[PDB]
Amino acid sequence: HHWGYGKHNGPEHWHKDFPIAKGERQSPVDIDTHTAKYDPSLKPLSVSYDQATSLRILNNGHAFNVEFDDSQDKAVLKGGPLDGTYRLIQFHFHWGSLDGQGSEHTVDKKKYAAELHLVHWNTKYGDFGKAVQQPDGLAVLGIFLKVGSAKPGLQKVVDVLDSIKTKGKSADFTNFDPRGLLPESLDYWTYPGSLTTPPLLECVTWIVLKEPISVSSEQVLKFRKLNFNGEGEPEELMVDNWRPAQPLKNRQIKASFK
Ligand SMILES: Cc1cc(C)[n+](CCc2ccc(S(N)(=O)=O)cc2)c(C)c1
Ligand SMILES: [Zn+2]
Repeated sequence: HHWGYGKHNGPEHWHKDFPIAKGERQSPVDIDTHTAKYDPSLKPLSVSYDQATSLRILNNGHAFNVEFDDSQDKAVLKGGPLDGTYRLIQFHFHWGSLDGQGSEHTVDKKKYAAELHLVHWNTKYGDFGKAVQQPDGLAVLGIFLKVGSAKPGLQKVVDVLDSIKTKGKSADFTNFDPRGLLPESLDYWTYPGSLTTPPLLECVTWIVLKEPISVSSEQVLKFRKLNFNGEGEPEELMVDNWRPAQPLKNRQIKASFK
């Protein structure tokens, strides 16, 4: 049995198979807004998802992935603290069993109901595989979810979860526009970190948006109906698949605004 989010295989156990879990630039982290400093050397962030092409949605037993075709330059993240172009490969979420928790990054210790992660890899490294062998191989755009009014652009994702309840299942999911998941403002905090799940590789430049999106109680409730287990296995609701905030150590979180 591999890593999970339970008492016997959760976050506090990961360091055993993945020692870097105790590394120098692990994620997530708490964002102390008062300590974060405005950085004028940051260029305007550029998110271009106009040509994005989704392919499939998958339940990997830890969350669900909406995968995109990254064989060409379509859906790229540029500017900000990033040098060059990063290509969108997939997006997934982290959520809790209750609205009071679920996000990985926290704001002044405040936990949101969930957190969306749009994953991109640095195109100068050929592909994802090579990218994860570099300190600047990845860029993840994090967006917080709070419970309130529904998010229209997230519904198509919500309605397909029925077809991928258990680990291993996947369903076709073309023509999904990730632009319908972004808040109005692109203000953000940024810092060098890592993947928040094993292998927990420290190759990520995190870009976390200040403004969160609102989703309905009904929508997040469906996220919670998913399973960690595979078909025909005792049911284990897919909830609280988030890693707690890790030590900041020698890092500074910069703000794109004021
Ligand atoms: C080929 C390939 C193999 C793997 C394991 N992955 C997923 C890796 C991964 C793991 C966790 C985060 S997260 N939670 O956003 O830090 C982002 C990417 C991708 C995107 C492509
Ligand atoms: Zn994630």
